[PDB]
Amino acid sequence: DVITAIKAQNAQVAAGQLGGTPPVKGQQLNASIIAQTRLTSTEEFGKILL
Amino acid sequence: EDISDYVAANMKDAISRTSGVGDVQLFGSQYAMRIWMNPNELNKFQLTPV
Amino acid sequence: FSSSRWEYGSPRLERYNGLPSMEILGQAAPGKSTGEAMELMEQLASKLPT
Amino acid sequence: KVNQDGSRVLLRDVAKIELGGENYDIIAEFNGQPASGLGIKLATGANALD
Repeated sequence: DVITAIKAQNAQVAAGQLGGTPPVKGQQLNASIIAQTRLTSTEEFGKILL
Repeated sequence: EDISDYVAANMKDAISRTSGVGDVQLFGSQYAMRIWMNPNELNKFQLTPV
Repeated sequence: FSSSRWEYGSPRLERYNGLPSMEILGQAAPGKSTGEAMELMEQLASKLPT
Repeated sequence: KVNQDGSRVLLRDVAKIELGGENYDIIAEFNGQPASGLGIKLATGANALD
């Protein structure tokens, strides 16, 4: 349960984009979406809920 | 979309695997079975992209 | 939950250069050799389906 | 799925299904006319004109 919850919280995921590849004719802005990011410190690892 | 598929499904394979070609950057992409989901016709049946 | 059917299929599929291709092995003739044995064979395939 | 009713749900319903284009990033115009191309990049110490 320690292991399973570790990779569940300490994860880097690749999400899509606002105004993607096949767009709607008239799309103005194109931006990438960031969801989860890899935990960088000892404090952030301490806050991993089980 | 129709051309770039054909040029890959008839021509590109014979090039990339011939006389001393480093890499063939083709202009487009070959076909794929694209499944364009709808979140509302997806919410209606209690379904998920998963 | 299953259906049982007898159906024809190939036990040995072969492909030449990424394209599906069946091989045919032949001869020259007791008289002529290669130069004509290959030449007549060149357009026996040219005078059939696209 | 099938529901507790008998009504069948199949991809066609939930998602629009079209054939083609694995990615929609690069498109080419030959004099404005829609076209695909084959861009060959050289190896390292190859044979150029040959």
